[PDB]
Amino acid sequence: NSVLALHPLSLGQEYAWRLQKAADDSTIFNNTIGMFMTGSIDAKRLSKALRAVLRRHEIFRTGFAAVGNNADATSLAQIVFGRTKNKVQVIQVADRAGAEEGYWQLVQTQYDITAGDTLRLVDFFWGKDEHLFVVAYHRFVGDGSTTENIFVEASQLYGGVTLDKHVPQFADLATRQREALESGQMDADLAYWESMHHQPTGVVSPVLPRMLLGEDGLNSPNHARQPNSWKQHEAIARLDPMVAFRIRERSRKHKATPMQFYLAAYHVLLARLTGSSDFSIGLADTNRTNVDELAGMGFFANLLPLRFRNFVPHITFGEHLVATKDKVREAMQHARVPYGVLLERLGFEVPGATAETAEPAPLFQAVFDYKQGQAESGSIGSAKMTEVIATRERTPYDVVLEMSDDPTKDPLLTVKLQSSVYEVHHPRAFLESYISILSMFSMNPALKLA
Repeated sequence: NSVLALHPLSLGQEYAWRLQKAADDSTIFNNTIGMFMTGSIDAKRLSKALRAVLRRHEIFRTGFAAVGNNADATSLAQIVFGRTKNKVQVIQVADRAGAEEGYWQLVQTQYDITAGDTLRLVDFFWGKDEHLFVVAYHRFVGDGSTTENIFVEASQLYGGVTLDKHVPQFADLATRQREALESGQMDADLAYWESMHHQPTGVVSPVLPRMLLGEDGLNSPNHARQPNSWKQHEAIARLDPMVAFRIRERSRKHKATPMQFYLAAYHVLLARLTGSSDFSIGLADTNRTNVDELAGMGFFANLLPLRFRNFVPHITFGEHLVATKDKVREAMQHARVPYGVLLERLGFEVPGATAETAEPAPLFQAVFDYKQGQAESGSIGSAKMTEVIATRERTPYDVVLEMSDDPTKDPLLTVKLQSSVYEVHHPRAFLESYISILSMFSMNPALKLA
């Protein structure tokens, strides 16, 4: 079928392509989100809805092709096809265990991105109107907001809504961002981040120490980082609803947001466990800043590398909360820079997910990713969502805290630690310490940091 247009990779796609190239096996960069739901969904109506979502958005009918014959891989470009090459499936399984098996197969799926095979949209169904609806995506075509948008579009279409004819297409938006960089309009943002991260001429960027969790412990393991293709151990917990309540109250009274409270508390725990007084945390940000960016599909998400440097343990948590609020507000004035272009400017190498190296991530080794959506805004037909299973791509970061704060549930916390550094029980030990520290500070923000 037809090729409509060709485009360069977006800035974010381009850095992601370098990560993928450096990895032994890019299957580790698959993303797979399963939503368990209970209730009637008509297969034909759902599949028609999802087919229309595929047709609407160019990025869901995009392939990614080599430029030249022996770059070898120096350029990839987006090829926008007239019609999608992705498919929708509605699959009968025996029972929930069958559905879960299908899910974990989708986690290992081989995307043929050259051919525009970039998404899986699968409704596994069993029993009395039970479902597991899975959205799986190659890195280049999606992100958490895109997954929300798919559910919401599919729900509305299923329910007979006529979506707007106007669709903000990914390449159009990505080109505007590239032009802003080329034309010098990101230069002030770049200088902000470059100055934040500048070092004395000697001195290597400090990297986060190993956290003392520990496997018990007394007397440090202090062993070499063991190459593991960025395999992560994880643990997940729901936060007590009274702790969440106190956090909302004390955040408001400090003129801060709950996100800033969670981030501040994460920083304090990292400082405690490492003994570092100067390290950075990558703050996840959607990088969607206007109506069209919010409605669009594709890979927009970014990381903002906050440096927490001149650390003072005797200030109160309340004081630290306010200072962290100001740090985030300042960062958000300079949020448009894709972190890979900063990294390149600062001279970093692309990290490799392999069996022969396990180097810390460039610039920052901790990430914080907080989102507040309502899952139920994308409920479909008469099915109600009960539970999400999420398997996002591997990343190089030593410690990652991902949270959902759906205003109609309790906050859900996920901690991921690199297996190259940490043991199988360490994510839970960190998560327990974090919940403790949230409970203590939200009870009494006058307490000192350490």
